Amino acid sequence: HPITYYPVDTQRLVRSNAERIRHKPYAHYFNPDVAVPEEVFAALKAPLEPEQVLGTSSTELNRLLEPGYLEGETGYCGLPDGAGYTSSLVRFPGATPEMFRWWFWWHSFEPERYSLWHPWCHADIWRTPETETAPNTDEQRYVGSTHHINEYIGQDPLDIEITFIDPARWGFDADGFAAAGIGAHACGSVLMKGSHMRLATMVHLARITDDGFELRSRYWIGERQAYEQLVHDQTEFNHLATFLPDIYQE
Amino acid sequence: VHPITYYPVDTQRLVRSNAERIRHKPYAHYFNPDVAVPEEVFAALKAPLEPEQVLGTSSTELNRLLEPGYLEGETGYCGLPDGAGYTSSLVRFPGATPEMFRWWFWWHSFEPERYSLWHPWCHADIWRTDPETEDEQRYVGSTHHINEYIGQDPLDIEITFIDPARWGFDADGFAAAGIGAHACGSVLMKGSHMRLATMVHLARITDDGFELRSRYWIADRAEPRHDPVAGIAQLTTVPGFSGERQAYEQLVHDQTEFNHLATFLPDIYQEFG
Amino acid sequence: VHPITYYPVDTQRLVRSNAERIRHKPYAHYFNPDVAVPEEVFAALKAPLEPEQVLGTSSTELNRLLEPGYLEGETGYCGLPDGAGYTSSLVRFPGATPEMFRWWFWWHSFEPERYSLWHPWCHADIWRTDPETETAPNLTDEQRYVGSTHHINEYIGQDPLDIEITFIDPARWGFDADGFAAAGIGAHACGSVLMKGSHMRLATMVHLARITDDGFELRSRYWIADRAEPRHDPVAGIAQLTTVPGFSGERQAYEQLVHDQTEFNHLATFLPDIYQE
Amino acid sequence: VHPITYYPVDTQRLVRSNAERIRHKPYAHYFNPDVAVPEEVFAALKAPLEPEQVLGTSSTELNRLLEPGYLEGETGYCGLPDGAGYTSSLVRFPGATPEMFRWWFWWHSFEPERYSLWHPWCHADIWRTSTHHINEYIGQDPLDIEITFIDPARWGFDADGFAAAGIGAHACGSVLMKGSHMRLATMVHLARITDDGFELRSRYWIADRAEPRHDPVAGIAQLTTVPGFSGERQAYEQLVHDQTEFNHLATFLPDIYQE
Ligand SMILES: CC(=O)c1c(O)cc(O)cc1O
Repeated sequence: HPITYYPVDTQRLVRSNAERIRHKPYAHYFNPDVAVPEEVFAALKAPLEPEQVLGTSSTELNRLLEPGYLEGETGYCGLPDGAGYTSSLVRFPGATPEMFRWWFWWHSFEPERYSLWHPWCHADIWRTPETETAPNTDEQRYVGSTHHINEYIGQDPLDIEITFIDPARWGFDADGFAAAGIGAHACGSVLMKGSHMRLATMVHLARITDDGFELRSRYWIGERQAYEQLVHDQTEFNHLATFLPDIYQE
Repeated sequence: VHPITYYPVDTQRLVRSNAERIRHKPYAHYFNPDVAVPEEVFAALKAPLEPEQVLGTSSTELNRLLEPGYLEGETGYCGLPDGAGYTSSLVRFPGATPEMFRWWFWWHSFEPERYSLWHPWCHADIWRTDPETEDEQRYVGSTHHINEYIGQDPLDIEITFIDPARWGFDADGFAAAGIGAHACGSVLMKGSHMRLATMVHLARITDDGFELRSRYWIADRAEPRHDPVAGIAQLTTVPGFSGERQAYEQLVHDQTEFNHLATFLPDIYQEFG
Repeated sequence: VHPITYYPVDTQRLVRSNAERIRHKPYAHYFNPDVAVPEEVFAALKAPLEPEQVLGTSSTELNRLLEPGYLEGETGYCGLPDGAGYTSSLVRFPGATPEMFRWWFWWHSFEPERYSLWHPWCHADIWRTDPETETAPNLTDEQRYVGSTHHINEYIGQDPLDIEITFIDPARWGFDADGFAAAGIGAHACGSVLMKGSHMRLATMVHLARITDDGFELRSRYWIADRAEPRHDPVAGIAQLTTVPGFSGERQAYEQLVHDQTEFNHLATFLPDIYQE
Repeated sequence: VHPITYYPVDTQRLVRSNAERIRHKPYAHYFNPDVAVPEEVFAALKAPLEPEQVLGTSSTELNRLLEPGYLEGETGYCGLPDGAGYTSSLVRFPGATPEMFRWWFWWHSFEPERYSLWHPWCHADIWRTSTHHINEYIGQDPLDIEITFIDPARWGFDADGFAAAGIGAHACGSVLMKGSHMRLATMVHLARITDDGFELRSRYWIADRAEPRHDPVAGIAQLTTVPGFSGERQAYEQLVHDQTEFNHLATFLPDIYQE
């Protein structure tokens, strides 16, 4: 189902994104059409129950390594204090997790590449560039790096910084990833520019499936922010799934 | 289910050693110390079986396990007249298949850490003389050399699995009876070779998955369809040994670890089978 | 709460003989074999206390129990350096008053069947040689057990034990007994637990009932197989229990923890009713 | 956090007598001799502030304490030109509120045992007939002092700006010696609201010439005239004293305020 709500400022951004990407060789992947799968619609209408929230203890994070699904794979809710939580499953048919690793460095070296991923919300990305072409591993081209991002989440533009970390630092059983079909990850702290206020802890796990892979994402963020993040994640990662294999191939 | 409320002091140390050494194993996240037993077996924890409810070891008696439905005393324990003991234990495995049980019974035996997943508190060690052997052929005929707690103290035991036909089971009739897996064998004390148990595990297909029906004849006089082993004493001759108490320990032990296994067997089979 | 999942085989017989014996007693309807322990003590059943969490038996250490709030390791067990053991156990008695506890500690002691109410699985027998004390006029609740010796047969583990408990004035051990009321301590049951015959020390035992808004809380301490009664010399001629072949202070302390949590939580379920009746 | 490594010998005796005195008081539970200092002030313990880091006592200077954020030298000590001393001290009170601090500054004053909780080692006596007549150690020797608290505006603080500046409590006073009336300190305690509770920003002008917005008192010499007296040393003693007793109060103020 096509998205029915486009914040006014993103309506401007999609047009300026379209214009500046015109003559890039990956321009033909730029497509504003965004939609969310019928399977997630209920999650758009009702918050998760506190018995569907995953904790951040070593034990709870490693439950994601279990085959099959946990409760509340896709949804959002407010938490104790004004904190927030977001969960989101997105399927990537015809893709492999290696493509997800490659994507998470490749997009980060040009704002126009970043804009492919969410034409409406992605305004700017920068990194402080030798890493793109340094001789010799996909993970080594973004893990341990900081992505400076300017994007819309909801109506609000944000200026944030994401540093990607070895999942082991959070107590993930990294040695168990391969057996569990987890071929990619992207985990990090989301911090505000300047203030360095923590905004979210974020996990993205790419797990091999029969059809390709599936992306399982968790955000520990207020209640509003978690809802915007749910919409954001479903929108941009479903969008990425429509061209990731083709753009990886090319 | 109700959490276990009693953890012998030595096992409290073992569960921590086990947690430590299993770090960085690919199956580490299946290590979970939380153990419990289902409400439906609580009566069996509180009173022994009656003599009438004890299954014998003749071919006729063993083959009653192939009958549809259930027998008297599917779960319980009691002492037997010669100081021996008896344990029966039914454990449900929703979402699993007998194939998974067959797999588990060889796979776990090649690393102590795998063995520890099954009973985090009580399983200390396992080895076999044929590590080359890495479903039935992969554990039947094999001996598992085990160190584990079944009560307060660590035991060194040797479990050799056999073809159930050797004991008079209608092995041909297993398929028709819904028995898709079996693990039957003798449990001997390391060193003395004294018989700790004749042991039967039968996995019967159910609508939800399968159910494990287990029988143990503790400190018995002889392997089924055999003479007692000449020159080796019955375990009941050991001063201070109680077959009744040991049967109770085995009941608690079986219910604890096989219910534990039921909570992750389908998943770990998917990952590693 | 969570139901007990382990019943030693001899106690499975005992609960049945206890049920039979108590029939036609006036208090028979208080007999209930169902036993359970609170979620909050489960961590204590799974790992020992650290040595820093262990209270000593010096007067200064004992009187720490009068401090408001809690100490480290209110519930737990551990082994001690030279074969001895230690048990602490906190049990809540919602809806009860310390007076009921003083009453209970004499009232149960004059009939084995009353004693069986308390731990249906483990309590086999009790006797005292001053039966007159039960009905003597004008005695306080405390006067009816402090100074008395209870001869007890019970399970604290797999096997029956014959023990003798003599209840003392806590002042004898250096407790600021005159300061109990100010500290909200409304009842006590303290004494030495000795083995029948040998008179070896099985435990130095402290039970303090401290007033709460909900009722009271029972704070218990056991120093298992220790060498002397507090403020007293070791008794000449009698070996420490740790000298017995096969005795484990550590294991005994674990049994005492399970035993205390089981029976005092059980007592909490009916103490206010039986006191009322 | 690091335990104090230095206990003057008289205070070793005093923490004991305090321990005995308080035994059967309702609040005896809050008596704890353990005292420590946060890692962050350790630099302040090893070198004096520079002159540029000293706050003055004019209305504009005092009101700089209302400015958001921090000033130069939030924690430290130094000697001043006329032989006087200066102490600044920031102490965090996580879990607490300014109202608790207000409550404390009158509550403690009516029983010597209550005052004892605050600094177990140095606090010996207090009474009233506000003016607090105190016996305590701020150094090696027992001092008989008289602390009288005033309305901040009398020193020229922007009282109407306190709320907007997060200042939920204050305790400003003159500290005088018993008998001689010599001036030991001009003292300011400001409790500023923070995310985790509040922070106490203290300023002392030690052995100073005059109360703010006052002349010196006629016929009474400045304490800097006493033969063996050093404003510099006293300011260091006051820094240690302030960091010790206020970090200590922080460990039990919310609890004791509840009770
Ligand atoms: C009896 C028991 O504890 C047991 C068992 O029934 C099967 C097995 O493969 C290993 C074991 O240690």
